[PDB]
Amino acid sequence: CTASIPPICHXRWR
Repeated sequence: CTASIPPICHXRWR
């Protein structure tokens, strides 16, 4: 997951 706003998660957990 990134620090995007809102945050994003393309895995567990990137």
